[PDB]
Amino acid sequence: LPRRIIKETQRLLAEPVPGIKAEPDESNARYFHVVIAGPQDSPFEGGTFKLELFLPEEYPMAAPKVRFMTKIYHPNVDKLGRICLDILKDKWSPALQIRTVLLSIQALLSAPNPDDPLANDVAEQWKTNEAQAIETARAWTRLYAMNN
Amino acid sequence: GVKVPRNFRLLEELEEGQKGVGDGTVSWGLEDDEDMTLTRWTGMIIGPPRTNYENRIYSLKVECGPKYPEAPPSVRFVTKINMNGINNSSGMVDARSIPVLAKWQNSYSIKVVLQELRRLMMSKENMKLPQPPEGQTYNN
Repeated sequence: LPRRIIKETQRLLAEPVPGIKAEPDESNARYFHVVIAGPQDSPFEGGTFKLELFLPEEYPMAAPKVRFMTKIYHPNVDKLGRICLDILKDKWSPALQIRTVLLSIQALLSAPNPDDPLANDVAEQWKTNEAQAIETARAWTRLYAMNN
Repeated sequence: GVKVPRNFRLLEELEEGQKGVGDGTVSWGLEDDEDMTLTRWTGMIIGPPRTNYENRIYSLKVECGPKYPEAPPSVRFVTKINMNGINNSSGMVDARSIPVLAKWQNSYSIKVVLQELRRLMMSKENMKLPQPPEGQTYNN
C-alpha cells in the first residue's frame, strides 16, 4: 500500500470533513465507506447519503472511483448512483486528493446546476421544471435518505 | 494484490455487457436499470452449432450476492433446456455440476459462467439430448 494512501486515510479520520463520514473498509484499504449529510438549504437537507469510493491501482495518477449507494434525484447522478464530475474524469490531478472529491460532491448537493453535467433526463427536468424537480429531490430524500 | 470491490467490479461488468465480448454468443445486462445493488442480471446464451441446442436462444437469471465475486453467483435458466446440471423443475443450475462454479475463483465473472455453460452444451452427454419444443419457461 503506497504511503500516500496511509497518510490520506489517517488524516481523513483524524480531521474529518464537516458533514461527511469517511472510513476505510476493514478488508480493503483502498475502499472507503462514505456518508454525506444533505446540505442545509438544499433539496437534500435532512438526508443521509451513502457513497462508496475506491482508489484504483494507478491512484493518484488516476482519479478515485465514487458512486452513490443511496438513490438520489440530482442532475449529476444517474439511476445506478454514478456521478458526473469533472475531477472524476479528465480534470483529475494528483495534487488533488480524496478530501477534494468528497468536498466536491458535497458542493454538488448544495448547488445543483443542471447545465453542468452531460445532458440527461434528470438535468432536463431540473432545467425545464425546476420546482417539480426540487420536490422530487425532497421526496426521494425522505423515502431513501432518512432512517437508512 | 489490488482487490476491486464488488460494486465497482459489477459496474465494470455492466459496461462490458453493453460493449459486448468476443463473438457475442453470450450476453448479459442488468435486469432492472434502477437496481443500485447490481444484484439481478439477465443472461443470454446462443446454443452452439452442431448440437441439439443450435439455433436456440436461452435466457437466464444470474444473481450476484453480497459476497460476489469471492463467491459464485447463482444461476438459473428461464428458457427450458434439457442439460445435465440444470434442474428439471426449477431451471436452477447445480453449482456442483459446473466446474467453474464448483471451483469458483474470484477472477471469474458473469461472462465466464455463461461462456462455460455454453461450452458444456457441446459436451457428449448434453449435445444429443432431445430438447423440449421452443417457447417453454420455468416458473418464478
